[PDB]
Amino acid sequence: YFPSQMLRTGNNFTFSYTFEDVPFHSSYAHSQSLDRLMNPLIDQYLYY
Amino acid sequence: LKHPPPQILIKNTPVPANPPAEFSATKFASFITQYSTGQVSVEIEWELQ
Repeated sequence: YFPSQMLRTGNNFTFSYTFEDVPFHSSYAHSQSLDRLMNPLIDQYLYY
Repeated sequence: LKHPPPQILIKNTPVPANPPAEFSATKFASFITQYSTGQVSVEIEWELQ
């Protein structure tokens, strides 16, 4: 119930599609971690 | 005068003496001791009656 193209030996079918805008896939690993993201040499101005 | 000659303010900018070789956040209090000198000119036009 869908219009479809019919082919015999001499025929061929072609079609092109365009991808939608999508974020690049992150093909890398982080060289730091969330917890270790500060300056190892300096104090903070915050207290706990 | 409602609007007199303004106050002219002058100051020698501080010059930190040699700082520690390791970062310290405490207030800086070591400075090269210095003074300045120069001439100052003031011209005034007065109106006579």
